[PDB]
Amino acid sequence: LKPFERDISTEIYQAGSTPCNGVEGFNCYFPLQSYGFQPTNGVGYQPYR
Amino acid sequence: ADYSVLYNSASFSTFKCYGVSPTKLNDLCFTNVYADSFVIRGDEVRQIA
Repeated sequence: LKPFERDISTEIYQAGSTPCNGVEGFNCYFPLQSYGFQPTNGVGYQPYR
Repeated sequence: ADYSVLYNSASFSTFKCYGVSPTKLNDLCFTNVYADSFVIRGDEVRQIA
C-alpha cells in the first residue's frame, strides 16, 4: 500500500499456481486476519487508539 | 537449488516454510541444507511444527 491508500477488497490471496480470490483451495489464504484483543493478553497485545 | 518445481508440483499434503517466505527459495543463497525425513500418522503432522 501507498501513502493514504485504503483497501476494501475481501478477495482470497493467491499463493502459488493454484488460483484463489474465492476459488478456495490449497494455497488460498485470506490476508485479512483478526487482531483478537483481550485484556488477559500482554500489554503489547492490547488495543491502541 | 530448485524449489520451484516443488512449490508448483502440487502433489504434497504439507508444504510450508517457517521464518521465511515459501515464494522465494531459489533466489536466497544459503550455506548448508540439512534434510531430515520421517513418516508419521495423520494425527501427528500437526504436532510436528
